[PDB]
Amino acid sequence: AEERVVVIDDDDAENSSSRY
Amino acid sequence: TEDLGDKKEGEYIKLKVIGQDSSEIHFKVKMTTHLKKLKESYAQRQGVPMNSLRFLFEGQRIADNHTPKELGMEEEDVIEVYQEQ
Ligand SMILES: [Zn+2]
Ligand SMILES: [Zn+2]
Ligand SMILES: [Zn+2]
Ligand SMILES: [Zn+2]
Repeated sequence: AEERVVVIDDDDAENSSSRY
Repeated sequence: TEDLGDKKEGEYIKLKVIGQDSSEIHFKVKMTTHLKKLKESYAQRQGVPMNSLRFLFEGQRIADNHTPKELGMEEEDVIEVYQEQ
């Protein structure tokens, strides 16, 4: 199993490294 | 503008959601986000109805309109997923 990070955008959910 | 909008709302915290089978998916959310969006995304990725699941934080039920701020959630906190009772 590989790491999975989903961005809940609420707002660009593409980049899961994002912090803003 | 979009970038300045984002930073006013603060940073994403990264939560870990642990399934019944001890698998893990991380979710990034802001402190004022309603957790329904996390519940729905998680349910969608597991192939099951959202209302078939209950989502707990330190054993507490997470409501649709709970926010991480309300819950006192912090970076690297865990959400557990169980079958609805
Ligand atoms: Zn991980
Ligand atoms: Zn934005
Ligand atoms: Zn972290
Ligand atoms: Zn904690």
